[PDB]
Amino acid sequence: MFKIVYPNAKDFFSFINSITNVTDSIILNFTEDGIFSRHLTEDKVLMAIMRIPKDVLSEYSIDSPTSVKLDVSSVKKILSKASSKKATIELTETDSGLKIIIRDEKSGAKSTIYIKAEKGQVEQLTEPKVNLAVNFTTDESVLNVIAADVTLVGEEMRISTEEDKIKIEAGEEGKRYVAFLMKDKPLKELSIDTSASSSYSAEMFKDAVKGLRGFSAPTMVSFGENLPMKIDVEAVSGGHMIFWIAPRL
Amino acid sequence: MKVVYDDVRVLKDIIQALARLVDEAVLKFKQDSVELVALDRAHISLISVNLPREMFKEYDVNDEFKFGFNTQYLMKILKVAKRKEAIEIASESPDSVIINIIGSTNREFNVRNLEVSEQEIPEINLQFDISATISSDGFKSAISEVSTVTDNVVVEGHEDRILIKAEGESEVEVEFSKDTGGLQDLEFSKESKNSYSAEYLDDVLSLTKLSDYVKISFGNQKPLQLFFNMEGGGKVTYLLAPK
Amino acid sequence: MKAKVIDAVSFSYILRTVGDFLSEANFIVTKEGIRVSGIDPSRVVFLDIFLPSSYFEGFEVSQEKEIIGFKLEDVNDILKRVLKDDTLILSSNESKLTLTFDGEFTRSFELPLIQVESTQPPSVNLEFPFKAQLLTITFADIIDELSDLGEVLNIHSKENKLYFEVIGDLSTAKVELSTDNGTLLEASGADVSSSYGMEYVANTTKMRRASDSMELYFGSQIPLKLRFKLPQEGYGDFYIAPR
Repeated sequence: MFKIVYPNAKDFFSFINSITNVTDSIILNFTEDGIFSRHLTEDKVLMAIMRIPKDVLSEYSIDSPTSVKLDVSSVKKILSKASSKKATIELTETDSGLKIIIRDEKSGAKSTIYIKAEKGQVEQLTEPKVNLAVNFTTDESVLNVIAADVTLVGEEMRISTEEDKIKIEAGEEGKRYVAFLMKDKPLKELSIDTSASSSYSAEMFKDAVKGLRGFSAPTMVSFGENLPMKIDVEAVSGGHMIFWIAPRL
Repeated sequence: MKVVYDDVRVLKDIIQALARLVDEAVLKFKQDSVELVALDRAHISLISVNLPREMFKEYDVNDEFKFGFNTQYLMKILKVAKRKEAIEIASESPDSVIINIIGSTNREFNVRNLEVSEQEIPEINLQFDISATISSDGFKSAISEVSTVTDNVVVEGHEDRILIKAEGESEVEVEFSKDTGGLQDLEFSKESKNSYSAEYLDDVLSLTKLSDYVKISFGNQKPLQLFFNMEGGGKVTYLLAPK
Repeated sequence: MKAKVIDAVSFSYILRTVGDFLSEANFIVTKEGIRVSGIDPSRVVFLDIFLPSSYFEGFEVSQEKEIIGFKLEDVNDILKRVLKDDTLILSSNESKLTLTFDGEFTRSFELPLIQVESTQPPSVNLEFPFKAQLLTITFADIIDELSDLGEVLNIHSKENKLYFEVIGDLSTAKVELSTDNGTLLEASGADVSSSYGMEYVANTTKMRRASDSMELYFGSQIPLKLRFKLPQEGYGDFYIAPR
């Protein structure tokens, strides 16, 4: 019977774009609790997870928890050409795979996309079980500034706590970069349980922050001493886009 | 002879479609109209333009004047304007066209007139199995969407709906229906289905900025015709041959 | 030295301009301000930028004269990281120049100093037959519009009217600048004519972002001097050689 209706097509693909950043192949999981998809880089350091609880979907039907593996290259291409604002999105099961259908209000244009898909059994959603002392919440825009001037100076970002401040430095002895973030300059919220410092790939931070485009809502960052970084945003129309970034040395 | 049109952008939009279809063209300035007719490089598609004198702020044309031009070049000069700005075209002799683009600054172009070999295109009068009216934006979105996966755009015609679709390894179908409110007007006389070059349809997409709706007409073993009905009375018609 | 430029963005465009001409330069810091001067590799453009003490707030020197060498690419690379409403505190020591942005949050970039050839400066002191004062906006608009149409900019005057032209075998572009035209703030001098590399005059356009008013000088077979009036009697002078 399987049916998914999400209130906003653009927001839905902000998810899809983020997990299909390096490969166009994707495994979506339909379960009792809703929809979730996951991707890890081949070097294991950047994991991207999308999660959409069912209460957020307008229409949801599944016979049994199932997975779908599909190549989404094409679909991605054509929807970027769907000049659309508020359009809703449907994915209904097809005898052969999927059936994405979008409707534009101003034009009346029902574009239905037929893609082939191999059904399967559910992956298991799991969440690094780890305690992250430092939490700050800010803006995709702020993060994008940081990524871009971090990558200009080096290959690795080093984030640390000081006194009510988050410190971000990158680079080598010649050309260093150093940023200090704090409450209302520009952080929306800040909590530091215990002092902590860690180091991450700039390239990987660049990419996780790239998946935050199309997510305008507050963004939450968390980490700890030689622990991973968690970045997580809730889509306006509902559903969490989350990133996990492995630490170094 | 001298004309003044109050918004060069409008003219930009037509010439852009033209420039993608052809290297050189001629705007015929006539007594009660400015006309342009051009078969594309490869002689598959015909574009026809008619700009009634009622559209122009100033209009002084006594006798037919042929303004032959490098389409791509005329493109450049029309692009100079970014806000709404008037275009002034004049001529004193057969050899020279003087174009003025008026904004906060007045940009004059003294262009040497091109003599472009123009062939007699035989005249149409084709009956269409189907002609339907949908939104230009919609038609742009539609073609843009489909072209992304195919260079053969299938156009399908039915008693209640028109589909713009792809049928290759990807399947995409963009529907405009009566009940959807997408299909504004439907002149039906037979089921139709035919394919059309996507790149020719892409050349032409600038034309959608000319009107809120595009009248689209076609039929089995017949050419696709886009008709753009402009305010003021202007007319741009695009005639594409099939596969 | 330690200096604070509040309009960090506008500042940035001054340097982005300079980078088009020089690949390396020195800030020469004295009690009266920062000066940047150099000649392009082809020896057609000679630039001279002066940023007075007053241009910055909290201008502080450490010694009589301080020479700070830098690659333009690198300084511009970090300067590309400016945010709309943020200020620049730029300060130096023996080893490294550091740039600090201050807006939504504090950000600083460190850049090692490098040794730049300084000791042999070109001197330009010339009297010009024609001088005009003009809005820099109006200037850059037309140059951007023109830069596409040719490799040579032709300029001349008649009866205190100023003409920018682009001559081609197939067309010619023409712009009349004048007092009554409203485009010129002032204009006087002889009827002289000249031509200049279009590429070089174009790079100049950016100063739009750093200056509101501007001075134009030229004459038959002598340099075009472009003076960009900056905040607080600052100037960005560009001397571009004739053809």
